[PDB]
Amino acid sequence: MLFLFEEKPLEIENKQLIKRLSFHIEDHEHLALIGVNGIGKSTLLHHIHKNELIDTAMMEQDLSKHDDIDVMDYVMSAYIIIEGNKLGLSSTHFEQKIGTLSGGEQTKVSFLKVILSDAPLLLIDQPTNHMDKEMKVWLIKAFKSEQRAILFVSHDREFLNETPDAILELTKDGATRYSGHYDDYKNQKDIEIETEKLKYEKEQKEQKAIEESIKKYKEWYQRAAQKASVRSPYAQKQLSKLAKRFKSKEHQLNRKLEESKSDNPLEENKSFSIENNEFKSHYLVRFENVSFSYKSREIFKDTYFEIKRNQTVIIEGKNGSGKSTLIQLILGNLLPMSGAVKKHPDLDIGYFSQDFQNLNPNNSVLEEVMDIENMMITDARTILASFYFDKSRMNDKVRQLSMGEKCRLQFVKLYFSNPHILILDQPTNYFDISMQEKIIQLIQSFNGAVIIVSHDEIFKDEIRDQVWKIENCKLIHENVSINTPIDAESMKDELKILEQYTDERNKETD
Amino acid sequence: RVNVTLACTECGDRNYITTKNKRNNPERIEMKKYCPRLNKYTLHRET
Amino acid sequence: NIENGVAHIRSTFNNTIVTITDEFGNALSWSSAGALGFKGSKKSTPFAAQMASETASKSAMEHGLKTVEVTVKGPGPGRESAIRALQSAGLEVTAIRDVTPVPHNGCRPPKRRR
RNA sequence: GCGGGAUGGAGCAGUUCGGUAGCUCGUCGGGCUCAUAACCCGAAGGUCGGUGGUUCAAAUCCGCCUCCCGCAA
RNA sequence: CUGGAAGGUUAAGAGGAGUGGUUAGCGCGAAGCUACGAAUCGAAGCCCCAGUAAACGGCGGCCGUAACUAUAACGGU
RNA sequence: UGAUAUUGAAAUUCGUGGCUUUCUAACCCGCACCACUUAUCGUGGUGGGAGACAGUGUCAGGCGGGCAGUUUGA
Ligand SMILES: Nc1ncnc2c1ncn2[C@@H]1O[C@H](COP(=O)(O)OP(=O)(O)OP(=O)(O)O)[C@@H](O)[C@H]1O
Ligand SMILES: Nc1ncnc2c1ncn2[C@@H]1O[C@H](COP(=O)(O)OP(=O)(O)OP(=O)(O)O)[C@@H](O)[C@H]1O
Ligand SMILES: [Mg+2]
Ligand SMILES: [Mg+2]
Repeated sequence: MLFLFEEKPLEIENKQLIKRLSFHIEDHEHLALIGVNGIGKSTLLHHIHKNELIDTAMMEQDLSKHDDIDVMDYVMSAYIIIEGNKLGLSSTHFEQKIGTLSGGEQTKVSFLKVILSDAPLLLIDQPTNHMDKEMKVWLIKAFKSEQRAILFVSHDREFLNETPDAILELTKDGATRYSGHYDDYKNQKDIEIETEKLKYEKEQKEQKAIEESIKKYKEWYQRAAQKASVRSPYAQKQLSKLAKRFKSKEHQLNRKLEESKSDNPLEENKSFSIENNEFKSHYLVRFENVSFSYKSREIFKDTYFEIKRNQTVIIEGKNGSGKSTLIQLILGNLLPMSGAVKKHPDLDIGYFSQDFQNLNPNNSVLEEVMDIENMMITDARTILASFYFDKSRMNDKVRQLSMGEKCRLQFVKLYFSNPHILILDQPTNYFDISMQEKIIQLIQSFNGAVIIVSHDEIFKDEIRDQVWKIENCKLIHENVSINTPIDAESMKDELKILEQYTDERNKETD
Repeated sequence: RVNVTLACTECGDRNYITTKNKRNNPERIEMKKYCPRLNKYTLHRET
Repeated sequence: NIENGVAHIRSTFNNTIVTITDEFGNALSWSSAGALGFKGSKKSTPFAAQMASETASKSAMEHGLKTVEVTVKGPGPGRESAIRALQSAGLEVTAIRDVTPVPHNGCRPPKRRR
């Protein structure tokens, strides 16, 4: 028993999020904490760090407040120095700022500071945030190495299938502990959803049959009440006896309703859409021996790049290759070389950024979407709902929203920006398990061109049309069949199999 | 629209009981009122 | 470990199957056209019976069997290519047999298709 | 008089707690055929019965009205 | 009603990290005695799955269509 | 339907505790033979069968119009 959370209401700030929240965390146990976006998985982690007992680690998931602190003294925020030989992370260097790193190079300078902290319980956020397919196959081997207790937030159902020992599912009812991996949690959450709809389908069919018996007694009654003499005590008495028939099956109906009440409420299969402008030309953007450099780092030497009308491009590489800086050259970065990034003079662009430099902090939700040119208030508030902004989140500063929200807020600005191309940079990274499908259909039901930068394999596996790549300092293509030829010696090998005919088999008994 | 308790900030705790709308005042309310243990006007935070 | 098994080729008009045993019918390893993920009308053909007959042997090659004496069963388009897949992958056939079931007039057979 | 209705031409979801007008069939114009049906391609057609109210926002909620339906006048 | 390898949820009992009381000592708190008390373990049943009507029980609407009219063998939903 | 008492023995097994086996001395037989004995009761002896189960006490959970006591406005 490493830690008990005695039943108390959870709340980050003035607002209250949950009441009656309790759970325990053993020793030497890695415990996943999954839940919907905006429910409080990160506020609960702040609580145990600040207001709770035993010292902890608290690897955050934004690092935005501290963006000018020199790295190598952010790592030493707690305190000859065992860091050079701790480059298993492959962290670049410790002389930059910390708001100047890659998006996924600072999710392993905060994982470095968390492992070297020497505390009993490690409070970790997302940690597969922004990471590659190789740096994400490395810490799967790292979490299975330390005898400390971890309590992390993942919502990544490939990482969640090997690491955890139990799962803690926040609901706004409290935490419901499960055992096993994500697939053991998922099986039991399915059996639990059948019973509520079989139980709901069985109360509707029990209460409609009592309404129809009741309604039949009343057709008999008003037909009999006009035929009965008011001066007959026998015919009246049969009339009051018939009323008892329906008056007592109205009391059976009223004890089913005021006693048997549930709903199947999470049933709305709506979906989003965006409409392009039908470019009508061949090339969208182009590079002409472009080069770039970050004061010592030579990112791109002279390279070529092209995107034509109605294409889908998938850029690849690793952490630090230059994906999010190539997307910057397309809008504006003013190359140091000549380069001359050749762009069409009539382009609309829909930008989804890794860091939320699109969104204006210190700006309410309602008054940020309304910053566009000729947006009205009805069509703005009405599209703001259907993205799950429940008409009361209108007066919230963007600076104090969730991470899942405000990744959903720059999708509600894409709808009002009818583009020619969508430039999406890690679009399914901060989204929970249920919202990663509602925006994979959106990207596929867009009839324009898109440039996708993404690290999850099961999203960029069925949409692979064109795949560039950054190997040394230059982009490559998928029309480079220099890697693996098919080695056409089949000419020598599909000549033995040519002679087993369909009639040669008919003969030649064995 | 809730019920709120105004507790003294130095003389220690509850003196007054009021109401508030938590959509218009989501924070904790602040008002100077008479603490009768200090015999003096002080500041009262909502509990 | 083991030496001298027998290969049990089993080809039908959909799907061949090769299973290698010891000489006591002990099932060293099996494999077959549809396991490699061949869909119908490819599942059936002589190429796939020579994949399948060598994803087997090479995965019981590895028990040091090297001499097999095959027994064959079925009609099959892809029977015989599965015995140049075998003897290809280093196994040294001994001598073969066509053990197919033949009633000495037993039970009655299904209708025939129109 | 009481019950249930009205959502492109037909038949129907969606209303039950307001937030991007939907499904099958048919209609129209091309193709295929010696010709027709079937099949393939492309489009049209929506006051959510009428008329007012509530709301940042109404097919959804609130009154009034004319139709259709079933019992019973 | 019958039959289900497992998985979930559940009793008594087992277990005893912790929180209170008192006070030899020096507002802190050793033993002892005391008021309690969590994690884990723990069966039927129930959830869930298949079968059974000479078991209990149940056995539909609207629309268009034929060389008189009317009906509709035929069609849509 | 569980825990626990009556209630024991040896081993294998995986974690001093449990699981499962096997053994028999306890307990059980409306079971054969022999005495009491004129006896289809009972008690005692002897073989067999089963056996730490079952039956029995205490505590616990499910089911429970089979059966009770009642309520079912002005
Ligand atoms: N300073 C603040 N004042 C008031 N409310 C706040 C403040 N900061 C955050 N919140 C609120 O607290 C909630 C916390 O959501 P939280 O960020 O914990 O969700 P999450 O589990 O991180 O989801 P995701 O990881 O998908 O973003 C948000 O709804 C947000 O509105
Ligand atoms: N302002 C800057 N000054 C100096 N160097 C920078 C600056 N911004 C980025 N870099 C360097 O450029 C490299 C690539 O940054 P970039 O934003 O392309 O990362 P990325 O490829 O988007 O990473 P990820 O794919 O994980 O998001 C990094 O190694 C970083 O050190
Ligand atoms: Mg968060
Ligand atoms: Mg980046």
